[PDB]
Amino acid sequence: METGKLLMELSNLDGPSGYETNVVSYIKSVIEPFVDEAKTTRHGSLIGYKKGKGIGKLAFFAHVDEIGFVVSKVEGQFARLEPVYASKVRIYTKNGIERGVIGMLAPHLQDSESRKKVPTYDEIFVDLSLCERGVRVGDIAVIDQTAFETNGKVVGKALDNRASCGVLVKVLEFLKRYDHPWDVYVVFSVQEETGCLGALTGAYEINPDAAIVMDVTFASEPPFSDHIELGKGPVIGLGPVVDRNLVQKIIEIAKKHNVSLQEEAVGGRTDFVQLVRNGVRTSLISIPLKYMHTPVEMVDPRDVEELARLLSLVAVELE
Repeated sequence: METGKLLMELSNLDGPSGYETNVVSYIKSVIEPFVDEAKTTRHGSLIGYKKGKGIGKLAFFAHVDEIGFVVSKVEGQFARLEPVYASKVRIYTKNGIERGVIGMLAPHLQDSESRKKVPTYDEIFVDLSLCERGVRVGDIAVIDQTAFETNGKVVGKALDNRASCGVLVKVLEFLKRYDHPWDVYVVFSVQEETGCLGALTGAYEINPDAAIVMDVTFASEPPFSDHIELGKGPVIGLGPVVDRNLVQKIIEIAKKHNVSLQEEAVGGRTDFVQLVRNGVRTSLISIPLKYMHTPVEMVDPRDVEELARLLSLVAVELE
């Protein structure tokens, strides 16, 4: 489908850490027509496999979860939430989804006694007198946000991981046009995996020859000057963990195919621990995102598509 629509659908799905099944079920269905096979790990990660001519194995990785909260305590009319920023939340209960606003009290004229029962400033809570029916200890909540498009951008929750999922879905779609030499493994990792290599090996016992890890970025950390912009392209990480020679080969492919790129000295929000230990040459590439960690993260769908175009070209021309 259109990249903007794919991103809105990925953003709207709920897959808080530990409960990413529905998001994986959606990705499994959209990538099906573009892979030779797709396997799930025991933790719930999904690996799409697209056979090439067998010259080597290239692995692309992306996280899939989003923030969530669990009801840890129900005292009086206030339910306390603990993480597994946020204002509107939707909570999965035995009766369906209940919607509420973190820290909002139901209309009440407080007095010195009622004031004592109101949760302390730091606690995350919802006022149960505002719900339709119960909420119980153990119920899970996620941010209640409907994605939207504004001026060519997509705004919605969880794009810090879902935009990368969108890039990998588009790479598989684009690879259908080529007789690419590399065998490609696309990995959508859930929270409970040990690392990027552990997710991949939960499905295929292989050692990739090259790996590209997806991430998102925007602000630079001191001492660098902020310069990333939405729409100016995917951001090449140039930190000490990346294989700079593999990175230069990717840059040369982008140059030949007119893929506009941006760069950052380090990058990365580690996922590279296993890869480095196993000698996998790795590259970090990020999608520019604004309003990081809020319900209204914003990405440019063109950066997403251009990254997927570049990654499909890497599978065709690398080495």
